[PDB]
Amino acid sequence: SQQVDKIKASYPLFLDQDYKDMLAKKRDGFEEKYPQDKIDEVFQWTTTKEYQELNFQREALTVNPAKACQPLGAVLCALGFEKTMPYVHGSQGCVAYFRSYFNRHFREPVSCVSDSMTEDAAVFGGQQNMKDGLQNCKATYKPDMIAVSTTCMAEVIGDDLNAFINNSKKEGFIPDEFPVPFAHTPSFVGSHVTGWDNMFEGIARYFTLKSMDDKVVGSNKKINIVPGFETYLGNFRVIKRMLSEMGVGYSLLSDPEEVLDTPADGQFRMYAGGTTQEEMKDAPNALNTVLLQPWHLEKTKKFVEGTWKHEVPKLNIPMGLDWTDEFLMKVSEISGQPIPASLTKERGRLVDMMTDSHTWLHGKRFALWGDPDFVMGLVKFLLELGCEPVHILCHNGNKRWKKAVDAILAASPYGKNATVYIGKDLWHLRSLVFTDKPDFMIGNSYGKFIQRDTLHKGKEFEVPLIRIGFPIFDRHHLHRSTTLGYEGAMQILTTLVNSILERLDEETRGMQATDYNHDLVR
Amino acid sequence: SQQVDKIKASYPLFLDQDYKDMLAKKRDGFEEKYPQDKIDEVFQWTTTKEYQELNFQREALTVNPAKACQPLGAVLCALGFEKTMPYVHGSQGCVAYFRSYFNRHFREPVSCVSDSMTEDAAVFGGQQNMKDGLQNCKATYKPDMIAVSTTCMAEVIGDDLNAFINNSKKEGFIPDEFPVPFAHTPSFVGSHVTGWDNMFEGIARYFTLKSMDDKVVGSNKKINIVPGFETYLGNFRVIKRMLSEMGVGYSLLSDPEEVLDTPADGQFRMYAGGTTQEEMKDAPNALNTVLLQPWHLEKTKKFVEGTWKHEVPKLNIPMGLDWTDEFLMKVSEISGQPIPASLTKERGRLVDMMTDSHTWLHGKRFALWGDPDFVMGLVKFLLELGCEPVHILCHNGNKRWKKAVDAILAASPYGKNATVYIGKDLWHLRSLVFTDKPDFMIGNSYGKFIQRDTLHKGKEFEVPLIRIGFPIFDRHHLHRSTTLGYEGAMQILTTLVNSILERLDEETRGMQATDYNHDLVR
Amino acid sequence: MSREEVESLIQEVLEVYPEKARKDRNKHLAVNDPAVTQSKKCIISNKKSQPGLMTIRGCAYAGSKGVVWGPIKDMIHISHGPVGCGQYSRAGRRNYYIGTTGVNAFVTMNFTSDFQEKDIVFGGDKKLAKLIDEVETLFPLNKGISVQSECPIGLIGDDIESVSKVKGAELSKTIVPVRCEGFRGVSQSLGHHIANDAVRDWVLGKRDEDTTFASTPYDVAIIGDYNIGGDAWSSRILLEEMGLRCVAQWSGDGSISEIELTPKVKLNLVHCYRSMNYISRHMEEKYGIPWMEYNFFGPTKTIESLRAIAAKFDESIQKKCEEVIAKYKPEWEAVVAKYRPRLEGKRVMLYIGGLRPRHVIGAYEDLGMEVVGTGYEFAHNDDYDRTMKEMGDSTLLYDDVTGYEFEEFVKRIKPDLIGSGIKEKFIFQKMGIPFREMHSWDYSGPYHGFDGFAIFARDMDMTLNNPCWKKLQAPWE
Amino acid sequence: MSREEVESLIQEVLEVYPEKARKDRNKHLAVNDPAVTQSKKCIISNKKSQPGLMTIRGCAYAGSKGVVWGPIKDMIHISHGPVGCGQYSRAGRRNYYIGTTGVNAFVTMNFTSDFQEKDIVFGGDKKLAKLIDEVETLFPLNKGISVQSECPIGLIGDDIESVSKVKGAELSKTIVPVRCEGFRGVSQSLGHHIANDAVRDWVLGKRDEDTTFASTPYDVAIIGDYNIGGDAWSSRILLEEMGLRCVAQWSGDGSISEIELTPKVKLNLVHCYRSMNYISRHMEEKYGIPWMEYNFFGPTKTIESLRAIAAKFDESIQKKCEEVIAKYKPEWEAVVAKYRPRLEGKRVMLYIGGLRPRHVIGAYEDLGMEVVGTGYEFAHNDDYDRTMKEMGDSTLLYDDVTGYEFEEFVKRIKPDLIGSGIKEKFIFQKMGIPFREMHSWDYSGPYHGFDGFAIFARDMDMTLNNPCWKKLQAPWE
Ligand code: ICS
Ligand code: CLF
Ligand code: CLF
Ligand SMILES: [Fe+3]
Ligand SMILES: [Fe+3]
Repeated sequence: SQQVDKIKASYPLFLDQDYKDMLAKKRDGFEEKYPQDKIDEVFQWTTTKEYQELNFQREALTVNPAKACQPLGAVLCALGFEKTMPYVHGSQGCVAYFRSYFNRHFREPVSCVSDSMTEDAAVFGGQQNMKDGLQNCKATYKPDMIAVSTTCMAEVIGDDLNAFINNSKKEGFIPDEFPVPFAHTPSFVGSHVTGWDNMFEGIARYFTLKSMDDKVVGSNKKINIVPGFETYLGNFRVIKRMLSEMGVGYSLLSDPEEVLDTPADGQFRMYAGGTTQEEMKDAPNALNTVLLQPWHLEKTKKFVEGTWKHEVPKLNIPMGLDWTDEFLMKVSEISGQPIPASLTKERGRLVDMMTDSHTWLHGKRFALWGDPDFVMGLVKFLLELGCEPVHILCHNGNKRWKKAVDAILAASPYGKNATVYIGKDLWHLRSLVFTDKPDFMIGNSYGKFIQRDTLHKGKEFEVPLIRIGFPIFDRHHLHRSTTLGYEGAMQILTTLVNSILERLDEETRGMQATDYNHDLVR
Repeated sequence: SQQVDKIKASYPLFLDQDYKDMLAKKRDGFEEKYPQDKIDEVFQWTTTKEYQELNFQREALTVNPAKACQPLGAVLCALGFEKTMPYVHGSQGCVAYFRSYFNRHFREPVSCVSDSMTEDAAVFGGQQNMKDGLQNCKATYKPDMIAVSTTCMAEVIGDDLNAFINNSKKEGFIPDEFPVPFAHTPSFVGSHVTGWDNMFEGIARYFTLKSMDDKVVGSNKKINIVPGFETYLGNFRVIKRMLSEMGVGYSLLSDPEEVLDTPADGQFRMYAGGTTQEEMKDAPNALNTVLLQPWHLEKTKKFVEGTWKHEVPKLNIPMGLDWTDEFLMKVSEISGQPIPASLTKERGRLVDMMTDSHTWLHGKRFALWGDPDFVMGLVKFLLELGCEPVHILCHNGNKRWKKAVDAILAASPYGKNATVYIGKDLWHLRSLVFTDKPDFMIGNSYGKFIQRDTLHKGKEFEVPLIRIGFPIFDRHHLHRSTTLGYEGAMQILTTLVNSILERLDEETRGMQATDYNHDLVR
Repeated sequence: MSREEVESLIQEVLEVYPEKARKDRNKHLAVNDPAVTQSKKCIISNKKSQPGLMTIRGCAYAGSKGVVWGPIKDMIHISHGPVGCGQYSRAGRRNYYIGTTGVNAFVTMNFTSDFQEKDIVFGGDKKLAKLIDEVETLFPLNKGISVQSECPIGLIGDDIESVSKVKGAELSKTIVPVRCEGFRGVSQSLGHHIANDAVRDWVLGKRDEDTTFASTPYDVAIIGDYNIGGDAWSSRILLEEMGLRCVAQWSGDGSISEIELTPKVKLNLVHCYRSMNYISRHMEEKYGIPWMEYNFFGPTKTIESLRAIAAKFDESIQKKCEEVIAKYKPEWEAVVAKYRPRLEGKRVMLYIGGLRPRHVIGAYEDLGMEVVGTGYEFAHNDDYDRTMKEMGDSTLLYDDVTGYEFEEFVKRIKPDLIGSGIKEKFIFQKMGIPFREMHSWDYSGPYHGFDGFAIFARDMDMTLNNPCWKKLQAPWE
Repeated sequence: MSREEVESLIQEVLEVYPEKARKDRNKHLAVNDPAVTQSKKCIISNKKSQPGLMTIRGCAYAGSKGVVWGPIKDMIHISHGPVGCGQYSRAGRRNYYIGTTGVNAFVTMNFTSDFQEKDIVFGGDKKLAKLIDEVETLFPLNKGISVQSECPIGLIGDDIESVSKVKGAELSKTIVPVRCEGFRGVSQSLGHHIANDAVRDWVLGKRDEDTTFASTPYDVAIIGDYNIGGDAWSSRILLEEMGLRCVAQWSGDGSISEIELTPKVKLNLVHCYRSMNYISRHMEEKYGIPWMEYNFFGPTKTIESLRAIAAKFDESIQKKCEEVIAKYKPEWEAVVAKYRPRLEGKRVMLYIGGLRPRHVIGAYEDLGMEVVGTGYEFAHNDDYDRTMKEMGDSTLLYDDVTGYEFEEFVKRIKPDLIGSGIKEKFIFQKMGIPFREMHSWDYSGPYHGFDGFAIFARDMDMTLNNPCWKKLQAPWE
């Protein structure tokens, strides 16, 4: 039933007695469900160390992975550019999923087209799909450039992106001078971040490879910034703001910040802002190129060093205090501009926040996961805060990254209990947070189910989730946050300390039992 | 006992069995405690509407007030000025409490001195205290200005601040040209915001009343901004940023932003930033003066209109969308500067967030409290978001402000169930949130105990607290947040929608009972 | 607005297309005539999307894993192939269920073989066998395994049927290989058909010789209800209050044992004709069970469908149906009285997948709220024959609408409200037109039955009349 | 640092002051002589603060309401006067308790008469009576009312004693008027004395003629422990494990009935001599109960104090004391083994109130940690006589230190760690010197007893050796 004054959505409508009896009758009569005691026994078993051993013996089964496929990152990178239509050569279902994924994370329109390859193409290729799709996309949505990635179908059948685009231009489907960069983004290689890397390198090679004769390093007195796969608009904004404060001329290549934050003003803008073609053309004239996320920008690094002759500085992700300091000092040395008083003041206020909150942060144990550069920045900032990252997980990280983060942990006494896992998924992490319980998790929305499972064991075993990363689906507008620089470190510190404080408040809210420690002042 | 590997603080140390038995023996042997059934019955009675009627019949007893005393606001205002020492004429315990209060809220040093009046001064007066304190403060802390407020002791004994300061100057205790503005800030009139108003008006009268001969309105082509009692640094920052983007010359009068966010760089700065004496001297030459919080800046408004000859615009607090729009349009017409594309884009982005989140925000019921301008801005934004402010409470509000907020509620269909209470405290609100349960509370840290009490009735009766306002003691660095302008509206919207989503996630975390609605995507 | 105005609208929108795309898309746009009972003479459907036109359609994997097989709770569904599709479809669709996740129910979990380069080069059959063994070791309470093929599985010549059969014989467990690779077909609809054939061939006929189930002449099976936000539960409550026994749910909150028990029912109540009409037809053929299409969207339609269902049984069921209608009449009458004045006479454009484009028009009109345009992502011509009789005269009909086409249609028609998926929501919200997600109920619901209709009216009122839509234009512009 | 260097430091800090302030403050700074057993010949204390010098001391209301009376849980403490004092003191001090807040315990609530202008001009006595009536109506389970006076009460001629007496006779309830107006005295210490007199005169004697309490020769009371973060509980556990019966706690987690039962104990264990030595002396005089000062800060001090307390009873108590010491020796030995190397030989300056400046030196030295400077906010000369012995040679002693004085002392001495209140924490953290709040244990604790010492060592290690202190200087400066 329903009351017109107080209408109930699914929760708590289905907690009604009549719905309860209906569901119980359905379960008993026809579901043939396992007895509740067997279910409880199996769950308790899944919380154990023996189950953790069996879990970590997994070789072919992946449960709840913490990564996506390359063309998603390619689509994001392509959205970074001005009036650019991401165009994924392959099957339409992939584009539908990419668009919905980014729609849910960013809560914004995501424009991406497919050539809608079908079983007919599976034996004949997507060449005609390429010609028709390029022509239709240009005529219909009028992009200034079309950035082409691939789905795993096109990668498997072996579609020659370069030949297909060239034949499209030759036959007159698309103008010969229309920029159509391309990158092969195989979904069975790496993760979404290497798709971003591949897309960016393809666009840079399209716009710079054939015109390196007139390029002089430093002639435009600018620094190139390649952000990598980034889903926090605040990170783009903070990098631009920090470089503007220093008076450093910069070119932010693949800047999707404008198109992912378009105003709702009565019209829909399919394109907005983004890196111009002129900026990409003039990029080899910069003083240097700085990669914000080096651990997934390898291909871009090799292209920039080998072709633009840029001596790319060995910089960690500008996260935390020491690494942001290194970023600012390197920028100051490359550009010759001194670090302004505003950035020094920002650093001092971040340090003040650390001093203010260190007692609550000290000793807290964390499980965390995400992309490699983000994870290692989180680990470094955690070590700077006196926290103990006990479980570090990067499903798409590699052994070099693992050695780097192990070296980072070995330089601090707060990394002694730390362990780094690569190639493991969130089911492995569920086992880890059961057998070696941390105080909190830091990760994306997929961690919520883990927090569910721990709560099922008991309130005293619950590991609350702190939502930092990608994707975040069950909270609104967190994509506007910042994680880079002093500002991002301040945001992360505030989130962490206040998560600790809200957990403590919940634990001490029981009157006459635990509320003796329900302090007003913390 | 304690284990060296895992040392327990009070929680959960006192949950140990031996401590439990010790406490039980203490309670049974000597505490003479009421039986648990009696306590439960009394509490259940306190949750009823009959108890609510008795509670609202209160005429003399105040329980858990949502306000402070005037000299606190006077100290904040005084801290707004450059190299200015707040100096409270009265007893030292008041200054200890003000400094502790602001230290806990801001997590920063708060510099304030007292002349340490004692029982000897209770009949003679504070003249000698005034002279010695002024001399010692100037010689020891080297302020450029001393802003003098009063504790209730000095107000009761009738200390003449003006005569005391003049006599101190005449006898060489302090130089004749040393600025010593004064304001009487009785703790038994109004609240802390009234003290801020009084202090600001006293400083403005000190610096402008005798030099109005050479003042021409608009001669400096600037707009004066008086922020009022403000404890979010982001509010000062966002007002300055918005006026800077508009190209509008402005003077922020009583700007404590720098001194309350000094960097931790190895030295302690007792003074930093603040409104210069030249700025306050030149303020009458502005185009106009805009009061950000008109409902507690009455005295300042009368002084500005009557003496500075500024026609102060009738503007609501720049909170929400409509009122921020009105603020920007008024600034545009006063200064002649058009609203830039960046601010229009910010407005469109806030509107986009509203469209994105309205489904979760729609119909949600709220209880809220705080200072009048902040509360009315919160109500306006809530009505703009489709939320239903059910209980609106302003302990220090008045009937004019009540009529204004009732008029605002009558314009929207989401204010029909709303009721506005003035002169009521957090115990009244406890009764209200028991008898007519809202979905959430928005208020300062003192609300946590209310959330405790509701949880004691049951989880289904718990009203979670959303911490917006002053003071915030049980969370770290929330004073850095923003509540004014589009940026502040975005922060408030994010906080509200994510609080709703966090509560729903908690309610649907029970596996096989409510987790059918534990949606990944919201 | 006149039919000729809509015709000129269609031509004007089509003008910007290249000639081939223009002539193709001309066949997918029509002006509705409710008198006509045929679609092939008015519209074309179930056709390939034009490349590069931003089609909203998904793939066969989405229509099979995400739609039919996925909701089945006590089964473990392996997204066989690279990590992407399983990750993007993990808990994206709100097919609600009761269970202990990770123990006895696995709907919101992403089981995948996480294909790497070596899996593509050498194949994944050995990986699939080892994955099945690890699944049994780590999830012993699962009651069956389904293997949903992704594009490379059918592209690299993987033999998942053999692996399924061998591991099923060895493990004494039902393992269903579903060749739902995303390139097959043109949309999710072929996913519906392939998943239906998988159910028919691997699961349905396992209790054919089992007579231990006590059957009654009041046995019905809900077919094609996926419990979106609890829709199937809100329909089953009314089915059982009418005295019938709902033996199975297909497939929202659906157990595999329910599917195996379906051939024992007396009446199949097919809600989503598009996705499970195939299995309904096969059940009617082989087992003799008659099926009928039914509609629980809105009070008028649910009353009509309840009466129709009760007419297929004896007089006790008819009396129970009348009692149910009598007890639910005040609820939807009060809902209508509260919400009709704020929604009366408001034009809606809908673009949902294959059943909700039609089949919710009655729910809109029960609030006095007209529909001026409708469209299908992946429907067949039978869907359109059922659509014309319900759509009003001189309304717009679009099959596989493009992003630009939808944009232009909304720009000229200027509907009061739009109902579509997540890839249109923010586009149309930025234009100031209130938007309701009609796939996920905007994380609300259910919308089936009388309780679902109350929720439906509340949500439509909350989004249509929200203050936020009077704010998109800055006052200084 | 040599004694001559300390004297030069004192002069080179004092020269900034005007002559009168210089000569006054010169009496409040000293170089500690551990060979001197008198304070009047070395330092001056319990004197008025110099105006305008940013003294850290509070008022009599803070020392009475916030300190002594406030912790008593089952009483309702009315902050009589304007809203400010009660609001600032509400739940500022972590005097922990067990109870149902708002029902049977009221420690963290702010009851106030919220004085307005009319209350100031006309008096608040009848307002106080009506407030008491409303308190009884709305909080019927309260076991007594205390009325803590704020400055206007003493300045406007309010007769709260008459109101308390009359309403107590009418209500048959203990109503205690406390004349703790902030202008009285020079600091919180006179608040201690006035609150002690209030306890003695209005509460203590109510069970003088009552013999229903079964007394034992093992009866002790804890006097001057305020359960800061649970300190009193961590002391009482050790007291009762020694076989003793702790009848009362004064006043952390303390009930009014426990206070009324205190005259029946055999030994008063005075922890904070400064705040409750008055009531201890009165109890010794009128009731004959001997009292002794005791110290539970750190292992050496708590072992010595436990042995001293056991020496005042028979041999069973001494044997129980030895058993307790043996059982707790491994715990604090393991704490020392874990934390001594990280804190060994590290200099600390302390500025706390009346007891913890001394009385915690042993806890620091048990971790191999030297105290080079110490000072009192509001101590008397007896406090300094007890301070000289515990302080090492050539250490700095400061009474009522000014903000500038503390700043300069820390600047030259450069201590490894500072222990003081909240009004110094951020000042000294900005200079890069690790800070420990020694009033509230930085929202940690307890620090009393062996468990408290483990917490103390952990907190000292966490703050002293925090990485954040190697970061205040930017690398480019
Ligand atoms: S199955 Fe189909 S697209 Fe019939 S694939 Fe799709 S939960 Fe739609 S119009 Mo999402 S043929 Fe169901 C559908 Fe309709 S996922 Fe749901 S809403 S009634
Ligand atoms: S049409 Fe459909 S969703 Fe597309 S792949 Fe094919 S079954 Fe799957 Fe998959 S991993 Fe990523 S998302 Fe693709 S590129 Fe491959
Ligand atoms: S020394 Fe002590 S704290 Fe000061 S007033 Fe006096 S008892 Fe109280 Fe009170 S309301 Fe505010 S804080 Fe004062 S000015 Fe009066
Ligand atoms: Fe700080
Ligand atoms: Fe949006």
